[PDB]
Amino acid sequence: QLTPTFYDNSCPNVSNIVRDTIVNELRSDPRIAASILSLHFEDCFVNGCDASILLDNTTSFRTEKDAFGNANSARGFPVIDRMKAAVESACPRTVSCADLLTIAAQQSVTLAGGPSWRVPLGRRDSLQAFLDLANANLPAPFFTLPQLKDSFRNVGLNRSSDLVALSGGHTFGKNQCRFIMDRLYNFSNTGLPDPTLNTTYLQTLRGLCPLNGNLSALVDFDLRTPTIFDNKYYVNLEEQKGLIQSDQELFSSPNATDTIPLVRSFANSTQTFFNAFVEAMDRMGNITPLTGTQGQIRLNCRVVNS
Ligand code: HEM
Ligand SMILES: C[As](C)(=O)[O-]
Ligand SMILES: [Ca+2]
Ligand SMILES: [Ca+2]
Repeated sequence: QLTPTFYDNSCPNVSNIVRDTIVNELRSDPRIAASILSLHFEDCFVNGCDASILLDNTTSFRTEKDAFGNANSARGFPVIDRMKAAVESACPRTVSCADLLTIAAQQSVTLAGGPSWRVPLGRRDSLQAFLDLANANLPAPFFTLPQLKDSFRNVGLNRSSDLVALSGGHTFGKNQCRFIMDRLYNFSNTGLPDPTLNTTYLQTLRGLCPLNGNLSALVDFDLRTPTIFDNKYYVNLEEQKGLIQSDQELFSSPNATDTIPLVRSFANSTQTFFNAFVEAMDRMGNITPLTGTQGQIRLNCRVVNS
């Protein structure tokens, strides 16, 4: 029952406040738009988009920020706090952190040159965080295509289009050397690099991520347009230049019969990709939301109301 007009009466300027906050942050951190999108994904894949990922530790439950997929990965929490503080100033106790993060993600995509649309709203905030669920539900860069599909299906995204379109979020942002060392020097204990990685690109990546080098070194997901949200991610895949294993599998996996055509279509048309991304983003944002009087309107994203 989520609706795009949910705040048109209670907080008509919420999207503008959010956009303004992101634009300002971009002045000093060009990577923030990508970071925010990642946070929304991490939120929705664990108990749905309920801002559970924003909660800090409490003696009763551990924060999802300590999840293998979020620890020393997720960022931008201070930026979310800032925009939440701004919205709270404009319209007190009105906009949930869950919705706030959803709008922020959409605005981030648009600000990076992606499609523009109004996301459905009306989500409310969880009363707890789910670390174990996060460790079990979040997909990993070393996942095979069947595992990626299972991961998505497990949270309610049954369509291959959901996986291929949303994976396009990697059209911008950074990844650590840590997650590709296997593809570069010892893939699946074969003692060789991943055969699905373009050999010329392999040399470049090896130069950025030498054996015994800094594993925390950041590398661009998209070698074509690192900070621009476009369909270049898919063009890379067609050339065997996906950065992480999970990226390239969409095009090269023996189980990719249903994903290859989508990859090609998105690489072939920017419009086709943008439509599917919007479609998939809203589906992901529709995963088990708390609505009505369920949950609360958290005043501080970091802790439950007291
Ligand atoms: C399909 C499975 C996916 C896997 C295996 C995966 C894996 C990863 C990994 C390993 C990182 C690097 C984290 C770090 O180095 O700290 C990352 C970052 C990121 N992911 Fe994904 N991801 C997936 C899906 C998604 C989805 C669905 C979205 C959004 C629609 C997304 C958006 C991002 C963005 C924007 C970044 C860059 C964040 C930044 O630069 O701060 N990812 N992802
Ligand atoms: C919860 As759904 C992606 O089937 O609308
Ligand atoms: Ca969540
Ligand atoms: Ca790009």
